[PDB]
Amino acid sequence: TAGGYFRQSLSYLEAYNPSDGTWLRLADLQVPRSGLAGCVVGGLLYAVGGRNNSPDGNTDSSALDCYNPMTNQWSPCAPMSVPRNRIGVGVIDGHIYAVGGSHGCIHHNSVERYEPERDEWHLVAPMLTRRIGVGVAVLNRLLYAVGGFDGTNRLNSAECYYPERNEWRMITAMNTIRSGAGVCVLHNCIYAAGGYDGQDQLNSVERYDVATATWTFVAPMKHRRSALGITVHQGRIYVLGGYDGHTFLDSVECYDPDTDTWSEVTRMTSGRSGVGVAVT
Amino acid sequence: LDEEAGEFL
Repeated sequence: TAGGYFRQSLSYLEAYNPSDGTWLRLADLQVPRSGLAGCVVGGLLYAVGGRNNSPDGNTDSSALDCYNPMTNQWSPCAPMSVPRNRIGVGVIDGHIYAVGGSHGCIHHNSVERYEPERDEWHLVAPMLTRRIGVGVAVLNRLLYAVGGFDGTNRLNSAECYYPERNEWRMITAMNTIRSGAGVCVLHNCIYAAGGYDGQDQLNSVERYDVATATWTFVAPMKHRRSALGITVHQGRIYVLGGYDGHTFLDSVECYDPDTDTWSEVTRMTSGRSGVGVAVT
Repeated sequence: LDEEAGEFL
């Protein structure tokens, strides 16, 4: 996990071993950030977008930094065209897609594209919908933008991107309005975990099936959470960070796809929300 | 503070 928020934006980069279970620090981020997204390309970990909500500022971030697990260094790469708080990111073929996010009162529909070989950014076609807190998942090398917030309404809609024609296509909407949900692909297709629908945080978790173009519910977690991190590696996806409306939650819940149960596995030293998570 | 992520105004 990289970044996060508790009283202020955080520089924490700090891992967890579900095999061991203990918590230990690594190099801090260069600039504290929350509302960012994390992803891997070629083993390296890249923290993307966000903002630094601090006692002396609230600066939306257009930067992104690459970290290497071989040498514990964060190295700045080229920044985007605009800052993106509450961004969503998707990895196809080890390439970086930056989706939506906000800059001040502007809620982006713009999307950008980054190549770790070359280190650049270029604009692609805008989304149908402006989306901050948008969940982004990649499936069969298609880029999906799920839920979010357009500045007035929170969204249950989702849309798909085609890397060959620069066109966005609305698909079937989720059963639940979700902003700040945890969105990832597990096994077959797209999972949508938790989020905020404008009145409550969500523990219900939805799942999309592309062949049937159908969203179907799965067992809900024990504790609600929005602005959570999400990552896949060994199946059995965990949820880390978030917020339920009063306390910056301190639960790591684990959903098993076979028996479809949730149970709290562990906890890091402090509550936290708005993280960018990926695993190498 | 803010309902979705808990960050301050």
